Amino acid sequence: PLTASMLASAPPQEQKQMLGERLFPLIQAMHPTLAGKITGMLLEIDNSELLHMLESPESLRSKVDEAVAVLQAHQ
Amino acid sequence: ELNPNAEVWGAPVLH
Repeated sequence: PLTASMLASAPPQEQKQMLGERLFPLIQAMHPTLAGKITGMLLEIDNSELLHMLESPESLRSKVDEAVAVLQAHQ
Repeated sequence: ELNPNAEVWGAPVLH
């Protein structure tokens, strides 16, 4: 269960990994095969926003829907 | 804006 304080103290090089491990299973529940791709897309967003998404299903849904729209337009 | 070319996260490296 991730706070901003715990994430920011981790080495910048492992922060995205910590967020990914938490985001991927949440996304996989919506998109069972596209979860890795969508997670990769979302990981480019600021960590502050990503932390909010982990705690708020509605914010995560809206970002996932945005990634899927983008993928739909690229084949 | 999100990037459609962002890499697949968590894909295992095997042969």
